Amino acid sequence: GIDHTSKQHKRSGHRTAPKSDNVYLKLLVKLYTFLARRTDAPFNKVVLKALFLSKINRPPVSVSRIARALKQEGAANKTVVVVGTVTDDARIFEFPKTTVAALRFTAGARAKIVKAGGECITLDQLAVRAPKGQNTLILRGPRNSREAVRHFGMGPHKGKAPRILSTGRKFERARGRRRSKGFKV
Amino acid sequence: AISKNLPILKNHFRKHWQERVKVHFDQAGKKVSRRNARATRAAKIAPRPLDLLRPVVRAPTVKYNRKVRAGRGFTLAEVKAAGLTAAYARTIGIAVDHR
Amino acid sequence: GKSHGYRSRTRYMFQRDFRKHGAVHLSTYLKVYKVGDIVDIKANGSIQKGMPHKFYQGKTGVVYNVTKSSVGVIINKMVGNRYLEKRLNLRVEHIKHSKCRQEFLERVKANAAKRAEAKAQGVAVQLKRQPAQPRESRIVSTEGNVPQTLAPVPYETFI
Amino acid sequence: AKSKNHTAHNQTRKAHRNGIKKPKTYKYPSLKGVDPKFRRNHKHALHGTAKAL
Amino acid sequence: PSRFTKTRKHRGHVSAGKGRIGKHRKHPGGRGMAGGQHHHRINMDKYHPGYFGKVGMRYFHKQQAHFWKPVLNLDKLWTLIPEDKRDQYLKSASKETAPVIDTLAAGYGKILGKGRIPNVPVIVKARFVSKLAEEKIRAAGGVVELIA
RNA sequence: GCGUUGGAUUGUUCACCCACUAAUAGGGAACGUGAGCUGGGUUUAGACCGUCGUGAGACAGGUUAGUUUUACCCUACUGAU
RNA sequence: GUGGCCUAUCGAUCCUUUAGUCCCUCGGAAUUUGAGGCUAGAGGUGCCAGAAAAGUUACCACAGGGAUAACUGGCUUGUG
RNA sequence: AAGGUAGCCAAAUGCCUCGUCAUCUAAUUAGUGACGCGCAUGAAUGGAUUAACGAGAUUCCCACUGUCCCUAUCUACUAUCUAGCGAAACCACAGCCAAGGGAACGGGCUUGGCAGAAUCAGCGGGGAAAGAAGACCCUGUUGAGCUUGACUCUAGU
RNA sequence: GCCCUGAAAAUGGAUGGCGCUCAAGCGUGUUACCUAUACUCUACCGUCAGGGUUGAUAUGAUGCCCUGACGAGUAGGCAGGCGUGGAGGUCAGUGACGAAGCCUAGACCGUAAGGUCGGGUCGAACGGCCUCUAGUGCAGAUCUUGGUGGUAGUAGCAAAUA
RNA sequence: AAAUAUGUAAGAAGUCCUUGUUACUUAAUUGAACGUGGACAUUUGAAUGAAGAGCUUUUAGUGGGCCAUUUUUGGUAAGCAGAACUGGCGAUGCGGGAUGAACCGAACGUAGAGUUAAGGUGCCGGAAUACACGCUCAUCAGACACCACAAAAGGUGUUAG
RNA sequence: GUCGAAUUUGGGUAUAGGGGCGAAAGACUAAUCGAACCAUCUAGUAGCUGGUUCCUGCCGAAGUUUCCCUCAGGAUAGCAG
RNA sequence: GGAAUACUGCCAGCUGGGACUGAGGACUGCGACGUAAGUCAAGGAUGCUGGCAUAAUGGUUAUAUGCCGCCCGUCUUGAAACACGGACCAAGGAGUCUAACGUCUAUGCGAGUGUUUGGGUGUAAAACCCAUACGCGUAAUGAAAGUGAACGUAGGUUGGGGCCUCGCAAGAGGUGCACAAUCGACCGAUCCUGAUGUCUUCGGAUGGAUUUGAGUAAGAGCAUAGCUGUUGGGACCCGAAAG
RNA sequence: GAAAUUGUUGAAAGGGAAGGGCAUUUGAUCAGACA
Ligand SMILES: [Cl-]
Ligand SMILES: [Cl-]
Ligand SMILES: [Cl-]
Ligand SMILES: [Cl-]
Ligand SMILES: [Cl-]
Ligand SMILES: [Cl-]
Ligand SMILES: [Cl-]
Ligand SMILES: [Cl-]
Ligand SMILES: [Mg+2]
Ligand SMILES: [Mg+2]
Ligand SMILES: [Mg+2]
Ligand SMILES: [Mg+2]
Ligand SMILES: [Mg+2]
Ligand SMILES: [Mg+2]
Ligand SMILES: [Mg+2]
Ligand SMILES: [Mg+2]
Ligand SMILES: [Mg+2]
Ligand SMILES: [Mg+2]
Ligand SMILES: [Mg+2]
Ligand SMILES: [Mg+2]
Ligand SMILES: [Mg+2]
Ligand SMILES: [Mg+2]
Ligand SMILES: [Mg+2]
Ligand SMILES: [Mg+2]
Ligand SMILES: [Mg+2]
Ligand SMILES: [Mg+2]
Ligand SMILES: [Mg+2]
Ligand SMILES: [Mg+2]
Ligand SMILES: [Mg+2]
Ligand SMILES: [Mg+2]
Ligand SMILES: [Mg+2]
Ligand SMILES: [Mg+2]
Ligand SMILES: [Mg+2]
Ligand SMILES: [Mg+2]
Ligand SMILES: [Mg+2]
Ligand SMILES: [Mg+2]
Ligand SMILES: [Mg+2]
Ligand SMILES: [Mg+2]
Ligand SMILES: [Mg+2]
Ligand SMILES: [Mg+2]
Ligand SMILES: [Mg+2]
Ligand SMILES: [Mg+2]
Ligand SMILES: [Mg+2]
Ligand SMILES: [Mg+2]
Ligand SMILES: [Mg+2]
Ligand SMILES: [Mg+2]
Ligand SMILES: [Mg+2]
Ligand SMILES: [Mg+2]
Ligand SMILES: [Mg+2]
Ligand SMILES: [Mg+2]
Ligand SMILES: [Mg+2]
Ligand SMILES: [Mg+2]
Ligand SMILES: [Mg+2]
Ligand SMILES: [Mg+2]
Ligand SMILES: [Mg+2]
Ligand SMILES: [Mg+2]
Ligand SMILES: [Mg+2]
Ligand SMILES: [Mg+2]
Ligand SMILES: [Mg+2]
Ligand SMILES: [Mg+2]
Ligand SMILES: [Mg+2]
Ligand SMILES: [Mg+2]
Ligand SMILES: [Mg+2]
Ligand SMILES: [Mg+2]
Ligand SMILES: [Mg+2]
Repeated sequence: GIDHTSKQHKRSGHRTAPKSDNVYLKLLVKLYTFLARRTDAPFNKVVLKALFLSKINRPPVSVSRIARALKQEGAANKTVVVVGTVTDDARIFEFPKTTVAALRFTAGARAKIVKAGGECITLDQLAVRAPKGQNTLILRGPRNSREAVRHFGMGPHKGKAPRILSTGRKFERARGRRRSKGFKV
Repeated sequence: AISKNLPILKNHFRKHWQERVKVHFDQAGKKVSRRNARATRAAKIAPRPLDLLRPVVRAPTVKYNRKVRAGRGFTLAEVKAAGLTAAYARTIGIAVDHR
Repeated sequence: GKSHGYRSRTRYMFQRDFRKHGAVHLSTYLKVYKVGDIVDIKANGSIQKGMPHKFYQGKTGVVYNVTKSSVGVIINKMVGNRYLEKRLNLRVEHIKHSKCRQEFLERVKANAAKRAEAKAQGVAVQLKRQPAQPRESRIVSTEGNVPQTLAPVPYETFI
Repeated sequence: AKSKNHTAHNQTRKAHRNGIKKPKTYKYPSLKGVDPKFRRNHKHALHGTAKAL
Repeated sequence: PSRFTKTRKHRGHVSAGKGRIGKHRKHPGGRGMAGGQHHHRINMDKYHPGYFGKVGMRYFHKQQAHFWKPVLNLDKLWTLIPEDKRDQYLKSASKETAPVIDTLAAGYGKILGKGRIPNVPVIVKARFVSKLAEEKIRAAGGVVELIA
């Protein structure tokens, strides 16, 4: 007998492979598995793990977010790397001439980058140009702006959004939400 | 029957709803019969265009008043200004609305 | 039925000490408390205002707010399987400065002095405390201290 | 029929499965409950030093 | 599909996952929203504050078409111009050649000012406008025309 | 080891008397023993009285009338091949 | 000094009513009554997190319970 | 409001109670006749008394008798055996005991006693035998019959 | 201290039984010896964790390989698999020279759900693999319908004169 | 006025020096709070350990318990009723206590070898009818924790004091 | 027990389910009566009893808190995946 | 006065007998012995020999012997129970479908998204093509009339993966997305302050407040599918006394 | 033309049930390699 201080036969809890069956996505995983093993470059390990993420863990990154990151000191000529989808943003009226590597580009995003003089490349093209992630900049989208997050942690004095179907005067604004009706939260 | 953090539901199924369930299995069948009806009507009616001429009217309400659509029929004054009578217009393929 | 009032079971906890009743000495009101000070809670039974609940008797916390005659103390309370932070508004008569860390500041000052004096001369400053160590070898002399033999005593009543 | 009234048996063992966790400490703690007059002036002190820097 | 459900896994396990003690009975606790104030109060006071009671004043025969007024922000104002013409107007910022934008024709009621527009004169026609939205349009050299 | 009874009254266990007798000792065995009996009592439905209750009805109060089923199986036992 | 030296002395939704703001609505357009909203109290639930509620069954019924009484048996032996 | 009159009684109505006295017997918690501060008798919610009648409820006497002392014998039909005919209840597996422990009373478990094919007629100790999802009791936010200035109504008037 | 008196219950009876008296009893001390799914070492299975390896010309990078640790389980959760009716694709699959079914203390594979083969009986259809779909797996519910036992050649087949 | 339990502290979010902001505060640039700039590295502030730490969503079953040592209330007492801490049974086999849900030992993939635990070694029954010093003779001896019982009071039985 | 009558009885006929009929027992109304039988509403509801169908692998509980006409049930927090 | 021996301990001292095991499969390592070549017990067994080649070993099955083994299912703190169902066998026999939803995952497109109400077309309930609307999302907040989201590199501070500069390295410096804590700014509500001007009661500029919101602050959603969970439905299957 | 259940024939065991687990004896029966 052994006095165990922790649970036995416990899985790591991290994804070691993508859950999807996309054949082309598996090829990229195979490419960066080889690179992460034989380069000791921190960039390759980050990209490989990002390929395993689910859809909600890879929020879209707009071109306006890309332009803002290029305005950082000394980042004007760096290659923007997004493991996910790059979307278009019409709220911005000026775009730089950078190089962007991403899994997917929307029609508007690709046209806007090319019209400004830049180029859109895939992740395998990035590996040929920068096998060790030279002069790269990794951008991630916002996870907590998702609609589902605002309902998490509901309770008294928490200031979270209730799970409701119809919003209006007669829908959960009575007793429990104002002092004139019993009490307020 | 209230548990966990879930939205309040309002499903109205406390009557004999299973006695009044209508599944549109014949959606494809009715489309064929409608096309057959239009084909038979056109061959039978006349070489006329199978539908009457409609006017252009302003949609009511502040939400839709920015668009024009097809109305019921031409007014008596509109028909008179075109140079023909309402009785003759109805027999020539022009919809006439008197109200 | 059961009784669970605010000051229940505090018959002896809130009593004054023996021959220590009456007014509070003025040094209690002259001490200065600032945000970040570590204080301990001990309710005074003669001051009914700003009195802590019996749970916080003997607890130690950190001051976060200073008011006219009171201070605000942060207390971590174990509720269920977690700790929750509690904020108390207590008058100065019920608190005092904690000596659990005033001595620690002295060691901090002493470490710097020994660190600086060794900075120019000796390596391995050795500014870490150690627990009690086993005794070293020694020689015991019998000069004027010849051992005296002892034996167990017989049983007696002497009642 | 009667039944048991109260017991704390097995409760500590349940609490030690995942619990007995010290609170996480943050610098810049919440200013809730601090004197409003102090906060009113502390706001103006921060505004002035931001302009200087 | 039925072949991937846990019912197929529960075959041969007596209770089918419902437990031996509690069992799977018909309606323990009532049906629907029963007991919302007596034995389901805790689950209603949390997760659903404000459920019980009435607040406002009634409105007999409400027509939602009276309140139709979609909002448009200034940061989205230039999207109403077709893309093939945006470039020429942006680079030809001048008077006497200001593009005209009919916001009502695009299905919006009121103009709100949130973002920043280019410093280009634009003629904006709308039914309603906020005070801030008009100021930013005039600051760029444009004008606001009220329509109905 | 060997015996420890016959009766009057009571459904009674209990109790109390009469009489004989060497003696009329106390108890257990699912408060032994109902497919062994009996059914007087208690404890279904009918009915009467007293007290109680506005009433329907109540009463460890009294009174009267009220279906006691099956062994051919196994074992045990008694006899028999 | 924001009631009683401290530790008890008390009450939701709906409805009614009062005070305040004299503000918002009655949706074809107005004025005046009336009604409806906004903020703060009172009228009470003592089974006190708050259904509006008399008996009887020896004519009885159903779902159950050895989670629970009327026999043995077991633990105990005050009492005998 | 009036305080039980005439009568009657340990009565089918008296708790205490096997009340007290007398009678009946060798012996009587029974019966009868008396007595009455009657727990809680009583006058058409009828009181008291009554000849005749009663498959009504009780006590005693005579006759009579196997009710009993105390059992014995006889007849018919069964049971029994054979030919023919031929079911049912019930059945987890089954069927020898003593003690132990055990859900506090074992056919099985533990330790001992023991233990020899196949069987027939009897027998009622056991199989906590069979016959019915206890009619008693309690529980359920399950009923029904009946009653009442319970709550809410209603035909009629 | 040991022993004895004090010390009476019901079927026959239990230091577990036999039996044991300088014990095979009681108190105490010293060694040898017996044996658990526990401990130590080794093999094998699985699980988890940390790693190696894409180079063409030989097949699985969900592949192959190296290292270490671990393994009880009701209610319950999750994962990988087995089997059945029907459907799309494929094996130009099997078959009157015998398909399916059934019987078989005959053989083989898998930890198992199961799969495969031989022999007998039989007579017209049926299977492997990749996917789709469900009225898809029984020992019980005083379960439903149908069939069949022990009881058992047993109870019994004796009113109404023959 | 203990013992056992119990709060806090043992550094980089730290210490030291100089001086910037404010409508707060002071008779007063006095103080308070937050900062700019400079110095001090991991024997950087006790011990041991650390199958890595932190964090989030969602849902199952359960919401009749019971037993043992110690503390403890009611009751004559109970295999009775009710609490406290911990360990157990329930959910758990295996060796031992003849037998037993809870006691003792020890927790479990399939095998081989070795050594042990608690308990035992006359026979049933694997293992010394081993060794050593004493005690005991019962006409109802005695024989191993939980545990399946015995007391007050007595004996010129025998032993030691 | 009764046996010349308040007698026994055939046939015809009348009364139908909250109704009938009753020299009155809650009796009888087709083996059914303290509210008949038949079909439908109806697969009526049940916090209560019973049952709930293949294998292996890994992890692994709770009978406790607060509220409830809550005490054989739920909500809630905890424990678990 | 001089030894021996007992007891306890140490040896990188030597040596005999017995049992169980042989995992791996070119080489690579660390050592030992030798001047050297090489050898070796050094990162897991080889060498030599005999009998038999078939029921001999072994498998299966029946039986015997030693030890062990109580009847399953169920409710329960506790079942072999003197607790309940089960005489036997075959076939049938119980978490399903639907409307609306939560979390998670896969897919398409993305500030958008949804062809299938309908129309066109057809090898005809299939496949293919399509206009206008509509739904949800892109703005919130008030009971309402209403109003409506940049002082600033879309703010400051602290911690941050990755990248950049230097360095052999360690480190130092720069930039720092996501995310966590905190201080501000912006929009609506509430309570105040009430400018220039006036249908003299209208208008609400400016500046605040231990107040309040399911907000803003370089968008993330829409559609389809799947497991699990929720509610209404006969609702996992069978069962009342009643009305 | 399955099972419950039954007849005949053959084999085997049986002192108050039968059935089961680990191991081997005995009887019966059977596959694999002869490189
Ligand atoms: Cl407990
Ligand atoms: Cl599963
Ligand atoms: Cl009454
Ligand atoms: Cl005989
Ligand atoms: Cl298999
Ligand atoms: Cl009728
Ligand atoms: Cl044997
Ligand atoms: Cl408003
Ligand atoms: Mg299970
Ligand atoms: Mg069940
Ligand atoms: Mg339940
Ligand atoms: Mg008896
Ligand atoms: Mg009888
Ligand atoms: Mg009997
Ligand atoms: Mg009788
Ligand atoms: Mg009676
Ligand atoms: Mg006073
Ligand atoms: Mg006071
Ligand atoms: Mg109107
Ligand atoms: Mg209450
Ligand atoms: Mg009981
Ligand atoms: Mg006594
Ligand atoms: Mg008399
Ligand atoms: Mg009298
Ligand atoms: Mg009178
Ligand atoms: Mg016996
Ligand atoms: Mg039995
Ligand atoms: Mg035996
Ligand atoms: Mg019953
Ligand atoms: Mg019944
Ligand atoms: Mg209840
Ligand atoms: Mg009723
Ligand atoms: Mg001894
Ligand atoms: Mg396991
Ligand atoms: Mg064939
Ligand atoms: Mg066979
Ligand atoms: Mg044929
Ligand atoms: Mg089925
Ligand atoms: Mg079956
Ligand atoms: Mg079953
Ligand atoms: Mg049956
Ligand atoms: Mg016969
Ligand atoms: Mg007969
Ligand atoms: Mg005859
Ligand atoms: Mg329960
Ligand atoms: Mg249980
Ligand atoms: Mg014992
Ligand atoms: Mg031996
Ligand atoms: Mg007659
Ligand atoms: Mg009656
Ligand atoms: Mg059903
Ligand atoms: Mg485990
Ligand atoms: Mg209530
Ligand atoms: Mg139950
Ligand atoms: Mg052999
Ligand atoms: Mg045995
Ligand atoms: Mg019980
Ligand atoms: Mg059982
Ligand atoms: Mg039952
Ligand atoms: Mg039965
Ligand atoms: Mg079947
Ligand atoms: Mg039914
Ligand atoms: Mg009703
Ligand atoms: Mg045939
Ligand atoms: Mg057969």
